[PDB]
Order: sequence, then structure tokens, then C-alpha cells
Amino acid sequence: LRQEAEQLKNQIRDARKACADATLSQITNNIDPVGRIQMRTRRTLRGHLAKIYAMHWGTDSRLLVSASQDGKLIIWDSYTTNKVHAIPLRSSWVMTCAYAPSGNYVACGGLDNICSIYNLKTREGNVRVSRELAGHTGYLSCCRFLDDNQIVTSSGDTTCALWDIETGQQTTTFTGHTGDVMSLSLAPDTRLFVSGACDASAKLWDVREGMCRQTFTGHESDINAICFFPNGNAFATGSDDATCRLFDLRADQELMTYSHDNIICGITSVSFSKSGRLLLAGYDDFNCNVWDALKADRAGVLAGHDNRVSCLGVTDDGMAVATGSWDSFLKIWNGSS
Amino acid sequence: VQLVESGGGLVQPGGSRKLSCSASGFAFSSFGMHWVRQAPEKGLEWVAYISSGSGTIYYADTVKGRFTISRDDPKNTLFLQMTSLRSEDTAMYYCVRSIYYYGSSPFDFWGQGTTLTVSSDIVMTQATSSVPVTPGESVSISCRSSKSLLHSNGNTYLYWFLQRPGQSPQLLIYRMSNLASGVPDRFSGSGSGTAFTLTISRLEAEDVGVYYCMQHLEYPLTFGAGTKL
Amino acid sequence: VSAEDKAAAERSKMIEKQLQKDKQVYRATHRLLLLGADNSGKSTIVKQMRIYHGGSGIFETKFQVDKVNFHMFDVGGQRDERRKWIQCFNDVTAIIFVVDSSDYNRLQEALNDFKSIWNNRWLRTISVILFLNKQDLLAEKVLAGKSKIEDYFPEFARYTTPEDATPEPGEDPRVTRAKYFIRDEFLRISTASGDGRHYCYPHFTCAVDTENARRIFNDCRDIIQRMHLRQYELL
Amino acid sequence: SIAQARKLVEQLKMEANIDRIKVSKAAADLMAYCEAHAKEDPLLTPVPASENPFR
Amino acid sequence: CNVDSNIDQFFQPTLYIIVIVLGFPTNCMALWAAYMQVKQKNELGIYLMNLSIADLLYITTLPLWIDYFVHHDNWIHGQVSCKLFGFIFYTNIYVSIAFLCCISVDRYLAVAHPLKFAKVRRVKTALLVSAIVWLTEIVANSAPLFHDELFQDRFNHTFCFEKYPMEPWVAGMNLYRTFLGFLAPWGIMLAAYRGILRAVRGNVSTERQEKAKIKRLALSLILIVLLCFAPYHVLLLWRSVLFLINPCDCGGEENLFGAYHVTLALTSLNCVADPILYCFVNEGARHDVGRALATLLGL
Repeated sequence: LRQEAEQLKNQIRDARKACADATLSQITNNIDPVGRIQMRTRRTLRGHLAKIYAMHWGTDSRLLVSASQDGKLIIWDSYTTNKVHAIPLRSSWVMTCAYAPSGNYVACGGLDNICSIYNLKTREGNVRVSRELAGHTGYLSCCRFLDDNQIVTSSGDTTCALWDIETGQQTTTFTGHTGDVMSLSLAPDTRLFVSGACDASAKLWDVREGMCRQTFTGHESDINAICFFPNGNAFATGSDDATCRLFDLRADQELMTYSHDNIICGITSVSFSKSGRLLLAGYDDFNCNVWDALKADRAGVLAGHDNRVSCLGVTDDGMAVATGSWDSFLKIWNGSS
Repeated sequence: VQLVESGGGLVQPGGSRKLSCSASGFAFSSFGMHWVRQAPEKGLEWVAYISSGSGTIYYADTVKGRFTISRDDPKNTLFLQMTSLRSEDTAMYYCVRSIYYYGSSPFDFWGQGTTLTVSSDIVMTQATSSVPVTPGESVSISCRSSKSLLHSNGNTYLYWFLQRPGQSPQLLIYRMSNLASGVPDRFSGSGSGTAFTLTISRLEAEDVGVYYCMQHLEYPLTFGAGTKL
Repeated sequence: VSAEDKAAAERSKMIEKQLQKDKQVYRATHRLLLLGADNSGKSTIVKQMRIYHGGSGIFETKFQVDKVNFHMFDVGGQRDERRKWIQCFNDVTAIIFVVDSSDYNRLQEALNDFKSIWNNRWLRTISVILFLNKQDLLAEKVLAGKSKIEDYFPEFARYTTPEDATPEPGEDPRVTRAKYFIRDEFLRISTASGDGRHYCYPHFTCAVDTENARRIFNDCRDIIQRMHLRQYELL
Repeated sequence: SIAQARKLVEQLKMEANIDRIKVSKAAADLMAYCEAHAKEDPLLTPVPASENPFR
Repeated sequence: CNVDSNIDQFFQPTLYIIVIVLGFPTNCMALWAAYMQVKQKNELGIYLMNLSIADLLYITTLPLWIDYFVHHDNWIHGQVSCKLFGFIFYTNIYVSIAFLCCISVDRYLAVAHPLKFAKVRRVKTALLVSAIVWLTEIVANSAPLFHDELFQDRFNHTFCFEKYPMEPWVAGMNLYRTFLGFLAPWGIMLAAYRGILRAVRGNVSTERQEKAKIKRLALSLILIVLLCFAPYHVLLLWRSVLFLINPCDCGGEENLFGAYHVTLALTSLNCVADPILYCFVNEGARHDVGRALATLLGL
């Protein structure tokens, strides 16, 4: 049983501190802190119905996909504020959606234990359900695409999985979480993916392999969302305690805590700028907040949303951000100058 | 996908009648149906266009007026009513599908055309008209335009088509440097400003026919008689 | 301003019209959240109203009563460790707690579940409809009298049936007393917090009941009536 | 019970396999990546509106 | 054809200034609260803020009428300030009654038919019908701008449109105005609130305390509207009876002109009653009042 587990886990805890050194905040304080970053709503896509659960930027940094509880999956043109596609989703509690890197497929998860993948660039011109992935006993909570051949999906049965859409069966099942997994992030090289669960623990797996490679502890509540650093060796987790944190992938411990006395309500989604200097956080304070990377200080607020900002995404161009909230409005924020 | 069109043949000048194009299992209720002509042993030319959920019915100034087009989403049929025909309108006809998203493929599928026999704008030149059918080369077709088609968006609006002896012309290069689905990697397109060049990797027996091109900023949709293979 | 971009804008406006129709059909519907145990036969009650629009997890029961349409969303296929779908269900018009009355063993678990419902963070405002089903099973099993109601719940003896009750003519008085004791337990765990924020409506039903849709529609109508009284400053 | 305990103990023992070195190199790489990509962040450095399509 | 000069010298200044000082900030704040109400898409925001402006205009035209009531009748200032502002001040009460009737209709369709009339309960429809009410109340009440002009007498002028001998066209138009601008909207208010009380009686989730409080509020609304507008219109009916085919004998109703100004004084209280009784009653609106005061002080 647990005769040796407690002794064999001692080297896990001391390793994160014995080989560590001073935190990155004091070291990076020598760099110039970014000034008050104010960012304006350049466009508002007031098309959706209900609370917008999740959104995903297209690979072109111009196409958006967003999901609502009614079963609406909408692909917007962000540059002109036009909706390219509207898809009526059958599983009408889609927590998350995603855009395939090739841009031909859009996948939506949800509470209904399945992954619905839809064809965009079909020879017919009408978006039809390409496939449905079944085999998860919990609720799908993140649906990030790996590539056109395979898709990673984490659900509410404390497990994530890697599927191949063409055949359908669960190619690989990653288990090891205690509570339901609420969000995963896929690295830019699409070779490792990190998923965080309600057990206040995150875990990195291997898409080709099947067992966990990294575990991460230090949150005091559910890990509400996780987003990879664009570098690929770090990721940010936003939790219910409003104490969003950054974990270095290799270093295998918490680096610093993004905390303040003003913030009370928890996080709902996290995203990163291309350089990562702008970690935005979709707090439940009814307004997303954009803070720095090296100094861990609040830099601005993307206020303008009546309700909680439920999702947050930075383009692959690193040029704009999109915030989706419970007011059914998607706001595209960009720098004023 | 099928866009097979039906109609009659010979008719008198006072032969106001209807010519239809019927589609197979289709997304017709959300497609911007175009309508193109082709003078015998000559190039193509517009006749009309009706957007999905008709709000922008446009015509060509040559036949604007008497000619009319309409869409029928429930029974999935495109009507063309023609009144007071003249001796010029005798030509091949094609019912063409086209819709536009941020990155859509326009003018993809051309239905099997129908014959009709009866008893400013940007100009497409296509000066070259004869090209050898010798295989194993890298021949290219050059295209002129009245003005640069590169709009401020960042995309050109010129379309390319090949016509083998008997069939409707399948699209090759929508916009520039943007291949369609059925067309293989062999075809290609490039250029800059008012200069256009459709290039071919290798030559085989399926590259024969005439090439055609259309501008799209304004809506004359006129063509230029290309190289006969 | 390009012709292709003009047609793209026309397409976006067509989707805007579709989304306005979508606006109307979403605001013309009221979400309802089923919740209960597996012994409760929630899916049995869902079949009882009407043939459900299947699709596990969602069961998507859209129905109209008296020309008023709304969409209940039966659930139960997800994990029951914490019911984390409740956060997704916080705007729902009402939550239908469905429970059975025959098996006294799980009634303590039913009371615990109702206590968890009535004080949830996302349930501080949502009203609750109580559906006690399989009442005929309870009546028959207590007419047999093999299992005393006193051993599981020692407060039956002190309880005498209230006069406000309107039992059916064929109902035995002890059957009525058991029915209203099992009702009073849930009523008493309900009427302890959030009196004005929500109110738990009780009901008795069985496997076959043609008035399930009418009753649930009336209950949602009362919930909306109170919501409008609060919202429109008439309170 | 037994199966989950076994899964947990193997998970712990092959989690202990990865080596441990100083975090200074990781932090240095982190801020190096942050500073090397500062130019092409239009959010960090607001791009002039003429070429910004969100203008 | 003489001013009563018994109590109207001091009666109007005593309470009209009070109406100013109380109503104006409170009517503006009720406007602001209605803006919060529509901020949450509640069309009662429009139905309340439009009434708030319809009474705020009455307050704005009040101060140059208190000197009018004093022997400086018609206050000179040309015919522009004696005709347009006169129509505004004589029609703001009717627009107020119309908007109260519209609010009552909205509440009746919101509680007694909680989910039937979704097609008429949109904020867009609120603006459409509020503008329609504004248009139809201005057009139907524009008669005094054409045939009614000011007049002056030796003692101290006469009026703007008081018309001690009421012209027959005034009699007809004012009787029609009285009926179809007070009794019909008030009858609609009474019927709608009776239906609302019936529906709340049919409710189950409401205890007896809340039901009785709602009944008290409905009765208070109906009775304040009556106590503020009925004496005026009863007096107008009496003057129509005395100035129909029976000639305007004067003298007898010159003392009744004092009742005219007393009834104007009585009607002036409806302007301050509307915000305190339509917005300030709600406890949630009281918390909104506190937070709005905090925001405006910290703005």
C-alpha cells in the first residue's frame, strides 16, 4: 500500500527547493517594468446568445470560434467583425471549442461526455458533424487540437485522452488525476500537453506515450484554466482562489504567485502574449485583467464587460486579444496607439 | 456535387423563355449562384449573378435589363428568364457556384453548360492565344488587366479556369497563388499588380483546352480568350 | 468595400437574421434541471411526460404546455461526486429534485442531497420543484406493513395526519400519514434558509401521471411570476 | 484499492526519475524569450493604426 | 372676469416652491435609477425615465408660473413663453398620466401573464410605444396653440389660457382631454392593478405579508393618482356644464376660479409623488439610490 509512498515522495518535495534558488521576481526586477497598459475594445462581436463559454483563435489570427450554451458555435472574422460560420451544436452545453491548426475542422466538447468535430472546408459548403468521440465518462472540459490527424480531449472523469478522428477509438488514455480535469493546453510543438484538474493539481503528459511525465501542486482550489507559454517550457494556471500562478515545465515547481488584495473572485481562463510579457487573466470580477510576466504586477484591466469574462485568447499573430464573457459579447482588445 | 442545367436549343429572336440549372444534394440555400456565358469558339463572358438570400442581383451591361435570374432554395433550382433575344446571345452557358468567407474558394464547380442558338470596367486581354501541346515543359500564360486587382485588403480578385474540349471549365487558381480542391498541385499562379502568370509544373493529356480569367473588384466579370491547346 | 467582402457582409447579415430568430427561440424557453438519485426514476418521469429528444448526459426534453413552450434538460450521466455541472446550471429557471418514497433506506441520503441543493453557492436563487414518485409503491409496501416506518424514522409515531391534506377517497389514513411525513421531511429541510429567494414546491406522482407536464408548467409559471414581481419593482 | 495504490506508487517512482538542477538557467531562458520577442507584440508595443486592421 | 385674490396670492408660493425643491433632484434621480433599470434590460427603465422627464419639464416650467399666479399675470416675456410653455405645463400632467397607465399595463402583462406576451415585452418595443405615446399626446393636445391666445385686463392682466369665460371650443376640447387623458388611463390603471392583485392572490410562493404589501402599494398608486388629478377634472366637468349652451354669466364662478388655482396646487403634488411612489418605494431601488449617490459624489 502506502508503506513506501511517503518516504519515496520526500525526494520530490526537497528537489524543488534544494536545487532551486532565489525567485524570478527579485532577479527580474532589474528589468524595466511595463507601464500602465490600457487596451481598447477595437471591435465588439455582439452576435452570441448566452454566456460565452470558451473561444479559440484560428491559426490565421483572423478567424475566431466561440461556443454558447444554446449550441451556437460561431466562427467570426475579427478584422471586419463578420461571422463566417454558425453551427448548431447538438451537445448544447459545449464548455470548450477549438480551431484545427489546418483550419478545416472545429471541435467542441461539453458536459455531454463526447467530442463533436465538424468539417469547415467541406466540398459541400455546409458544416456537418465530421465525427463524434465517445469513451469519456465525465464532462469534456477542454478540446484543444493537436493536428488534423489526432485530437487531445480532457474530461470530467479525471482523465484526458488522445484520439484519432479517422478511426474513432481512444488511441491513448491518460489517467492519474483525482478530480475532474477542467482545462488542458497543448504546446506549440504539439508534443506535450498539460491538463489541470479540480484536485488543485496540474499534470503534463506525452501525446505519443500514455503515462504522465510531470505533476504540479500548490493551488488551494480547483485549477479553473491552464494556458501554455508560447515558449513551450512554462504554463499559467488560473484557479478558484484568484491566485493565478506560473509553472516552469522543466523546473518542476511553482515560480511565483500572481496575487493581489483587490482580487476576490476566481479565474475562468488564461492566455499569453507572443512574448508572454502580457499574461491576461479572465477573472470572475466581471473584467479580465492584464499583468506582466517577469515582475508579477497588475498592468491594466480590460474592463467593459457586464458579466464575468469566461474565456480569453491571444492571436497567433500576438496582435490582439479576444475576451468572451457571460453577457454574450466578444470584445477584441488592442493597444490604443 | 452536380450543377446540371437544362433548356432548349433553337429559338426565334422573340423567344422569351426560361433556362434552368438544377443542383444535386447541395448547400444551394447558402451559395451565391453566378451565371456565365461563352461565345462559340471564343472566350467566356458574364450573364448574371444572384447572391445567397438574393439581395445583390447583378448583371452585365451587355444584356442588363431583359435578362433576369432567380434562385429557388426549396426545390433547389436556378431560373433564368430571357426576353427579346438577339443574334448575339447564341452561346454556351454555365451555371456556376460561388460563396465568400474570409478564406472561401469561389467559382469552384461549373455545371454542364447549355447551348443557345438564335436565327467603365477592367478589360481582360490575354494576348497570347496559341501554345504548343508539347509535354515535359513549364509553360506559362500571361494576363494583363486595366488596373491592378490587388485591393487594399491584401488579396487579388482574379480567377483562372481551364476548359478541356468537352466539359465545363473547372477552376484552377481562385485569387492568386490559391489552388482549389480538385485541381492538383501541378497548376500554379503568381504575379504582382496588373501582371498575372498561370504556371504549369508538368504537361499531360488533361491540360488541353482554353484558359480563361476574370477580374472581380467591380462586376463586369469579363473574360479574355486564352491559349488554345 | 470589395465585391467579395460585400457578399461576405451579406452572408454575415443573413447569419444575423438567423441569430435573431435564435434569440427569440432561446428567450422563449426556460431551462429546467433534473436532479436526483438512480432509485428516483428521473428518466422514468422524463418518459412519463413525453418521448425525450435523446442526446448520455443531456436528455434535452423540449415541451409545450397550454401553447407555452420551454426546454427542460434532464441530466444524470455526469459525475456525482460534486455535481460540477451545477456551475453551468446557475441560470436555470428551476431545479426538479426527483425522489422515490418506497425505499426508506436512502431517504437519509435524499435529505442530505436536498440539503446540499438548498444551500449551494450557485443555488442561492434557483427555485426547486419536489417530485415524489412511486407513491403507489410506498402505499402498497406500507399496506403490507412488513417494514415499519418507525425503525428507520422514529418520528412517525408522534405525527398525526394534518387536516389540510386532501387524499384520494381510496387512500388509507396511515398511507396518507406516511406520504405527508416523507413530504414534511423535505419541506422542513427546505424552509430553513432563503425563504424569499426561492420556495420548494412539493408534489406526489407515480410511474404513470398525465399531469406532470401541466404541473411543472404551472410551477415554472409561479416561479416566473415571483421573479417578475421582484424585478418589476411591484414587490 | 490495490490497483490504484500500485498505479500511484509507480507514478511517484517514475516522477522521481527526472533529474534536478538549478532554476537560474530556466528563469534566464524565460526572460530571454520574453525580451527577444518584444518587438512583434502589438499589444506590448501598440502598432500604428494605419497597418492595424482592428483600427 | 376678475382674479379671486383670496388665497391664491400665498397658497401657490407655499407649495409650488416645495414641489420645485423636492421634485427636481428627486425626479432627476428617478431618471437615473430608471437608467439603471434599463441597464439590466428592464423596460420599466424607459417607462419610468420617460415619465421622469415628462415631470422634470413640468418642474422647469413651474418657476415662471409662480410669478404668473401672483398679480404679475402672463409675466409678459412675449407670446412665446405664454403659449409653448403653457402647452407644456398643461400637457405634462396628461403625459404623466399616460406613462403611469403604460407602466401599469406593462406590470399587468408582466405578472398576470408572466410568460405569454414575450413579443410585447422588449426594450425596443418600450422605446417604440413611449415615442408613440409622446407623439399622440402632443398632437391630440395641440389645440390650445391655435385658437387660444393670452389676454390682458385692467386689474392685473388675465391669463395665458385660463380663459375665465371659457370659449365653446375650449369647453369641448377640454372635456375630451379630461376624459380621454385622465379617466381612460386611470381606468386602465385600476383594471390592470386589480388583475395584478388577482394574479398575486393566485400565487403560491408568496406569503400573506408580501401579498398584502403589494395590495397596499397598488391601492396607494391608484389613490395618489386620484387624489392628485380627480379634483381638477371634476371642476373642469362642472365648468363645462356651466359654459355649455348656458351663457358664461361670470360672477358666480369667479370665486370658483380660486378653486381652479387650488386644484392646480393639488395637481402639482403628483410631480413629486411620482418618483417617491414609483421608484423610491422599492427597497432594491433604495439600495440603488444609495449606490448612485455614492457614485455621483465620487464621480
